[PDB]
Amino acid sequence: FERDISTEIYQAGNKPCNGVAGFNCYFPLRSYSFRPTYGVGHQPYRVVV
Amino acid sequence: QLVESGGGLVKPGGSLRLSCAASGFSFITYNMNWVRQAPGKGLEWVSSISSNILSSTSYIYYADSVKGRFTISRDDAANSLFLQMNSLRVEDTAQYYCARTRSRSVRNCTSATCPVDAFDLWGQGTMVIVSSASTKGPSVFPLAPSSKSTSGGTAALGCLVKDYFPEPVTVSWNSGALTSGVHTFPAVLQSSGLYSLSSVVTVPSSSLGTQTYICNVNHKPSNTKVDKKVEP
Amino acid sequence: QLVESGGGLVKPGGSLRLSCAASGFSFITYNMNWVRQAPGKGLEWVSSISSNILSSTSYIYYADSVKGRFTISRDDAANSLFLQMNSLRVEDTAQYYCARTRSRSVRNCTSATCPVDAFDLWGQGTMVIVSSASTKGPSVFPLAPSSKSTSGGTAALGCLVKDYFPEPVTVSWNSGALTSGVHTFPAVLQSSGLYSLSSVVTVPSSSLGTQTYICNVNHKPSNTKVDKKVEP
Amino acid sequence: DIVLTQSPLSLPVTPGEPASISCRSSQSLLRSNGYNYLDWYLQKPGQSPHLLIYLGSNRASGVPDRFSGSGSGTDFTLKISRVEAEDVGVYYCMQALQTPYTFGQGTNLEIKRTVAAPSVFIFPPSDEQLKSGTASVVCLLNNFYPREAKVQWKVDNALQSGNSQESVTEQDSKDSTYSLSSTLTLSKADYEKHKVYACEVTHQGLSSPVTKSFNRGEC
Amino acid sequence: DIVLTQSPLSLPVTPGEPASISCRSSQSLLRSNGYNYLDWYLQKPGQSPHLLIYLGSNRASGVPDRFSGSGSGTDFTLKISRVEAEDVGVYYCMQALQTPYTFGQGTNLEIKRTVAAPSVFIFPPSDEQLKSGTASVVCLLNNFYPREAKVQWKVDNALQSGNSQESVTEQDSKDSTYSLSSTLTLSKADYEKHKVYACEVTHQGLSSPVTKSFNRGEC
Repeated sequence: FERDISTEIYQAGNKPCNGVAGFNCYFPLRSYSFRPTYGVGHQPYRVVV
Repeated sequence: QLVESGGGLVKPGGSLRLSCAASGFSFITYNMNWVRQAPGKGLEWVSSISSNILSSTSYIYYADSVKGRFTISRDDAANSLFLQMNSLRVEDTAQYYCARTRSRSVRNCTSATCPVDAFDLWGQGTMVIVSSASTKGPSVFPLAPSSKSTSGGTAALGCLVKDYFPEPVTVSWNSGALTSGVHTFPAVLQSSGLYSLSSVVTVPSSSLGTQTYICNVNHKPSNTKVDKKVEP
Repeated sequence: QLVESGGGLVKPGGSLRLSCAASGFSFITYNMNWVRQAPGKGLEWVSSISSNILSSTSYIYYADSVKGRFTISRDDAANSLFLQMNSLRVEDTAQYYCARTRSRSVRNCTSATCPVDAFDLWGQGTMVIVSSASTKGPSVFPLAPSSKSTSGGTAALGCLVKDYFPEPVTVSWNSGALTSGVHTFPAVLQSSGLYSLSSVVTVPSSSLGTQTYICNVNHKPSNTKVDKKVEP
Repeated sequence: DIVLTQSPLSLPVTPGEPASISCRSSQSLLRSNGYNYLDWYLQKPGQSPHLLIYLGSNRASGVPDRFSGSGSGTDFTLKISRVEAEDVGVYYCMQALQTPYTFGQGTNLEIKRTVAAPSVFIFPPSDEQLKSGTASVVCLLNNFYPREAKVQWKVDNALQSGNSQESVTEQDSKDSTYSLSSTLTLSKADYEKHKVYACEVTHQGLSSPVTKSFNRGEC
Repeated sequence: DIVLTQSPLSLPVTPGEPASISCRSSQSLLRSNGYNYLDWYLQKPGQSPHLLIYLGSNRASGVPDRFSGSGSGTDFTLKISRVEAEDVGVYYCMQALQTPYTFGQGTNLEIKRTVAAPSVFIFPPSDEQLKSGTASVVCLLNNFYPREAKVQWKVDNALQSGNSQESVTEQDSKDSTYSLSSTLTLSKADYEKHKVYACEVTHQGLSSPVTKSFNRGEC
């Protein structure tokens, strides 16, 4: 029941990443991909709790 | 960036509407910018934008002239970045690249100066002109063949395109039947602002009297199709 | 349905054993059934069985042929369903699906007629043959390339796999290094029961005399591995 | 029993326009309390069929909104807004009575996509194949569309029947162009008695059939 | 603002030989973080620029391993192991600071092919254009390398300036041969008052400059 808006660079390797996305550092967020011809396993699902 | 709109003749006291479009991509979480370029070597960064998801949008980086006369806005609902201006003092030729920064995270950034990582999504398709002259129908003239150079049995002939404001298609020879020796050269802007083109082709002189050589000029904005036959 | 068990050669006078295998699913509370298909156009329903959770009586549902030479049985303890044929009068090939009726309740159904809702859990994996009891190793013949069709400088060469049984044979060009232009046609049924295949690859003729193209043919039931080189 | 025929069993359709298929029921299915007893099926060739619409006109099993069916009485049809490359699959019609469920015949669903010119290849029998006493010549069609065609074998300007077999792959994922290979096998005695061998390819996009000829004696 | 000029000319690069371009920054970098902050770009003319080396000494955006930047402080450089025909384009070094982003001048790194003698061409104006009051005569060079050449229009042993224009094409995909066309636009009142018109071509690959002279009024 907590939301954390922390869109910073994830440090995976031992090399620090301060503002630069290196080989060992990746953004935690990745985008969606929606097409009308997609199947059941790729269709959007609007979820409310 | 795949296709972008905007462009045409605008008075110096007028305004331009710039918009760059793309396909399915992370438009929200990336920082975009506008860069203009001179016809010679050298670009010039003209505008930039921030991202609302990372932080607030009150970190826009401006120069002096583009703070005085330019502004940049984002729709925040689709894949479209908008650049707007009101005054034009000296802005003749530019490209307005819709590039983006390779930085999905914002750190140690103020409203004055902070580093960016890289640019890899340059876009092209926005041409700007200021001259109030409208389009003009091109003039096609046939250039007489001559047996010059070191080949007596071969002649060089061509066609000349004159008095046209927008660039037409490449001058096909004999409706594209002949491809060997066909050369089309880029146009150059004259004193009146209307470009000039020359297209040449080399054919043996033994077939000069038996083969017909016609140059085809098609002009997209003026919808003019001219086919001129070259004769000695 | 996840996987299936069975598939082989059985004499018409012998006994046939077909079954369905399942996984995490509400298998016991539904009415599973079998669906068979012919190589010609048109499917047909072959068998059906309900569950004892609905009621004590089973509500067996059969057609003429199956009522004559078919029977069904439910384990009612695990995720399986058994179908047994004591005699095979005329049955050449059958997919023998494990479809699931989408009707969790039974109502207005007698021993003669009963409505069915739909099927949504179709599954493949069973293939029955009444062919000969022995298999034969494949024969691979190199096909001479011919530079006639497509590009003039491109010649199509291939390995002709002939006289093999059953269908599954695998062909690879340069051990998987050559994949562009590789095409493999499916097996065809001959009058003698043996199968044929053609698999070719289009390569340029400039590198035909230098680059070597070797096809690899493997037959897993016959345990035959053939590495054939194709030369003009 | 019941007969369920597909009147539009063969129809070429391109993406962009709707297509319709009809099935007829011999017996009346009006005995229903608001739930029409008929459902449609889709059979993708190669792995498994699929269910689109169950009894009545409703939605189930995550079927896309493009497929839609309707009908009441002795009239049934299927409505598609626009077909795609993933819609390659025949259809069947079935009702919800008559416990011996006899499925009717199916359609073909040959998409009328833009015509691709066939690439006619010839494969004369090799010497090593000729040592075995059986000579087989293969006429190959590479990247041809539509899938329907007519491949005929001519030997000394005489049509050959009962000795040719055809095999075709599925729709590709890059150019979606079909490819068919015709295998014509004959004995050595029947092969040495003639010299002129050719294959004729008839195509929808070809105004006239193409014939590729070859003679025995060359490599 | 940081003063930044790379090479405001064309730098000849022979194939198979490494080429290096250097720039110096008036202000020290690395003030924001320990990583070096400068991006290398390659802009081939006509379609779009391409990124090669981002900040630091790393690789991204599918850059070939031939490109390799190096240097720190007020000493920056590149290194290409093998140049190609696709390597033609202007280069820029760009530091990630100084928000008033001034840019440098591009460097042309075209492949230095073998020298070829130009095919000088002269095209006299047509009568249809002559009757319109504007006379245009062009001087065309064909199959020449390198691109640099001094082309001027001489009328009766007098230099003409301000009435000529230059047009140059891109690299050829067959033999990498350029084509230079020099267009001289003039009015008739200044055209029929003269008799002798000629074009001069000065090229480094020629032992002596070539000059073709013609007289107006002759077909």
